Amino acid sequence: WKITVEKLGPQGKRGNGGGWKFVSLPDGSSRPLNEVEKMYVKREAPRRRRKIL
Amino acid sequence: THHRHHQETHSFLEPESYIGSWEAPKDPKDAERMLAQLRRDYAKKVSLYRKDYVHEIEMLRVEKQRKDEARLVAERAANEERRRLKAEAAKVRAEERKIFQDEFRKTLMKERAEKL
Amino acid sequence: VVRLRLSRLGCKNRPFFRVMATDSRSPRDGKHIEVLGYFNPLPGQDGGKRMGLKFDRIKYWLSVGAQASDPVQRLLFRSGLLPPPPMVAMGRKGGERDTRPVDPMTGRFV
RNA sequence: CAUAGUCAAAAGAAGAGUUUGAUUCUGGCUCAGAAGGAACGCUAGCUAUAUGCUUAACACAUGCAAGUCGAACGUUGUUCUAAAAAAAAAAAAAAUUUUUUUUUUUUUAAAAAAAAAAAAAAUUUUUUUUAAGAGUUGAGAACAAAGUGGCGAACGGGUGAGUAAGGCGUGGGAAUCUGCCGAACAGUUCGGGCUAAAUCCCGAAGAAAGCUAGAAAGCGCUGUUUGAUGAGCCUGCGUAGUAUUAGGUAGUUGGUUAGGUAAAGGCUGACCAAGCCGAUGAUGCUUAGCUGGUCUUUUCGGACGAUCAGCCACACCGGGACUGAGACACGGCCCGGACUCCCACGGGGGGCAGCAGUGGGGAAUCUUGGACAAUGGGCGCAAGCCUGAUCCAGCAAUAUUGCGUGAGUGAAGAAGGGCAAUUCCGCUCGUAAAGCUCUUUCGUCGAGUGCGCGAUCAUGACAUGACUCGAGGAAGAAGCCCCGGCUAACUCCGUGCCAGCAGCCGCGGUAAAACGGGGGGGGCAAGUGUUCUUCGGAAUGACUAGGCGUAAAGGGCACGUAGGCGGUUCAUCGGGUUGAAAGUGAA
Ligand SMILES: [K+]
Ligand SMILES: [K+]
Ligand SMILES: [K+]
Ligand SMILES: [K+]
Ligand SMILES: [K+]
Ligand SMILES: [K+]
Ligand SMILES: [Mg+2]
Ligand SMILES: [Mg+2]
Ligand SMILES: [Mg+2]
Ligand SMILES: [Mg+2]
Ligand SMILES: [Mg+2]
Ligand SMILES: [Mg+2]
Ligand SMILES: [Mg+2]
Ligand SMILES: [Mg+2]
Ligand SMILES: [Mg+2]
Ligand SMILES: [Mg+2]
Ligand SMILES: [Mg+2]
Ligand SMILES: [Mg+2]
Ligand SMILES: [Mg+2]
Ligand SMILES: [Mg+2]
Ligand SMILES: [Mg+2]
Ligand SMILES: [Mg+2]
Ligand SMILES: [Mg+2]
Ligand SMILES: [Mg+2]
Ligand SMILES: [Mg+2]
Ligand SMILES: [Mg+2]
Ligand SMILES: [Mg+2]
Ligand SMILES: [Mg+2]
Ligand SMILES: [Mg+2]
Ligand SMILES: [Mg+2]
Ligand SMILES: [Mg+2]
Ligand SMILES: [Mg+2]
Ligand SMILES: [Mg+2]
Ligand SMILES: [Mg+2]
Ligand SMILES: [Mg+2]
Ligand SMILES: [Mg+2]
Ligand SMILES: [Mg+2]
Ligand SMILES: [Mg+2]
Ligand SMILES: [Mg+2]
Ligand SMILES: [Mg+2]
Ligand SMILES: [Mg+2]
Ligand SMILES: [Mg+2]
Repeated sequence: WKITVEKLGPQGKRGNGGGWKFVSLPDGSSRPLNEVEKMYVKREAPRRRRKIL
Repeated sequence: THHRHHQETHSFLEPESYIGSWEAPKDPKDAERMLAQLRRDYAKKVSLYRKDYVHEIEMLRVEKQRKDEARLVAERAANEERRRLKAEAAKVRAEERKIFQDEFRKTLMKERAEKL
Repeated sequence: VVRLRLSRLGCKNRPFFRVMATDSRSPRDGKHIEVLGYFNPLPGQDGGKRMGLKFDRIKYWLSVGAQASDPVQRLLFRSGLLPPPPMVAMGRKGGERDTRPVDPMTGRFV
């Protein structure tokens, strides 16, 4: 299985909303995110507004 | 603390050659010796990693301490200047107060003698 | 001994794990020194699993000598904070697999 | 450039019936709402997640819940066998033989290869017996069969009897210890004892302890510096009711000196002084584990402390200490008492408030299940072994904004039931049913793959599950309360202040919308009503947010203690106040 490792904590912050992410493939190598993974990161973030409609 | 720092200072690693590198020996009493040598090799890398983490945390702590040491003397200089301004402001207020106090003192002696 | 271990969350037939630094005599779901991260054992919609860890805190506890347990060794290695466990150098148990492709939305064979 | 940037943290505020011939006010009683570790009535299809002795901290049959280590150490007590490495696939009943190279010893400086009995050959060969207290018998198997020893049984799990401050919440302090885990620096020398040995005990130096060329630079121990985690002790603040309980204390309050503790200290022996607590409630009595939190509520409060998590106390009832880094120790020891069971009658044994389970009490609360596959723990170098911790199944409408009980069509307005100046298919049950077309969620049945997945290097109890495919026929699945007003919903028959209903006002005395039945209707819905408990309504203890002339309520009037409250200016300071930063506010 692949994993999506997230760097939690105030020092691992990718910005206002969450922490930075990488992959670390089952063979021992790690890569940055793809576009699908980047969409997942964007769509799972919290949003600073009341629920509209 | 930013996206760019974790982009540029992350070791992304290569495919490890240690995975699946076992060969089948011919003697069971030999295989357990290599098994224990692998177990012995794991503990050395752990203590090497332990020594590497000790260095970084101490290097963080000394920088934090020198940052606090800089901030403290900057605040001490600013507070000494504020004290120096306020002290002379109080001094000139105390010197201007005495003339009205003296002029108020004379009339009280005057109005008490007239009642006397 | 200070240990990095997993504590069970979630509900019946739905596991979830929290990586916590605890004293060794504490209960499984009881007192802890710190909470260090989470781990989802179930596979997500992207075909992979999820993990988050507090890197500075795990560095501190490893530097002062905490002993990770046997799944935490695996997860810290895949996170790249520890050397590999000794028994991962052995290669998987091969064999035939049911490689018939399945349509992802309906669960029937394509 | 971008895995950037968006500044969200609530919602929640209702009235009605009843004192009078009628009115306004004061003032209670009752109802509409939400909820529970609930009980009972009637009636019930499914899946999942939670919950389930609140009473007798009453007594317990049966089984399991703490073991592990031969890599610390001897003992005896079984078994079968008499140098190493490499090759053997063809011609004239077959497991072990044939060949080469190193290497150890014996026999006569090159070569060769224990005793007793019977047989043969020229010392050896075939068979047996005793071998191995024996001029070193060479290798392997389990020794569990009993022990010594090390680590762990101080963790995990249960209950809330006691405790009103020695506890708890929150923040601190100095006068201490700290096995296992991380990192340095140095050693691990020699005698004796336990039938036999030792990492078991005694001694000497300085403290000790050795194992392994099967684990030889790999484990372990000792001393000294330290990190980390726990523990002992002390403390500021906060934390029930009662004055129809006003005095309590005598090691009591302090001082000196000794002893003790790892550690401050009346912790206590002797001596000295008379202090200490109290109207800001000591002491006495009653009740109670505390917190994070649960239910309710336009913020506040009130009731609760059940599940889960943190701290504390307890282990049949009282009193002790040993071992140990850590206990005054739930399934360890000693002593006393009550109960209980065996006895061969001398005496021994026992503590389910651990998981199941049984009597008893009660309105009422569960299986004498499966597995260590995941997580956590103990022992072990590991291999692995234990684990009623846990994970997962069983029972119970106990709870939860879930799902289903069909979707269309149908007028012979069928039969039947009820009502009717007995009007309009006479009105209604009623398109309702029967019948016809469609689709099978939940459940039923039959099969198939399973590194689908919880788990990876491998390890799957759950799993007779889940997933996929197929068979089918609307087929298996709707009740509970109410219909005088409050309060949505009306008629016939029987009864006759009787039977009876009822939360409040009240109905029943020959045409009862209020009792009981037929029919019809309303509200919820796998539920729905009755009882108990909590909050709201209740501004009905009023901080938010009430009162005391005539309705409950100004002391008969003063003086004063504590307390509460209370003029002006100028200056100083920084305890309260206030702004920023850091630590903390567990999950
Ligand atoms: K009192
Ligand atoms: K606490
Ligand atoms: K006792
Ligand atoms: K296990
Ligand atoms: K019920
Ligand atoms: K049906
Ligand atoms: Mg009156
Ligand atoms: Mg009992
Ligand atoms: Mg033992
Ligand atoms: Mg215990
Ligand atoms: Mg329990
Ligand atoms: Mg409790
Ligand atoms: Mg009590
Ligand atoms: Mg209110
Ligand atoms: Mg309370
Ligand atoms: Mg209970
Ligand atoms: Mg012990
Ligand atoms: Mg001692
Ligand atoms: Mg014990
Ligand atoms: Mg017991
Ligand atoms: Mg029990
Ligand atoms: Mg009974
Ligand atoms: Mg384990
Ligand atoms: Mg171990
Ligand atoms: Mg429901
Ligand atoms: Mg089905
Ligand atoms: Mg089936
Ligand atoms: Mg699997
Ligand atoms: Mg099932
Ligand atoms: Mg009405
Ligand atoms: Mg009548
Ligand atoms: Mg009625
Ligand atoms: Mg009636
Ligand atoms: Mg109120
Ligand atoms: Mg009033
Ligand atoms: Mg007044
Ligand atoms: Mg008066
Ligand atoms: Mg009066
Ligand atoms: Mg002023
Ligand atoms: Mg001030
Ligand atoms: Mg702050
Ligand atoms: Mg919290």
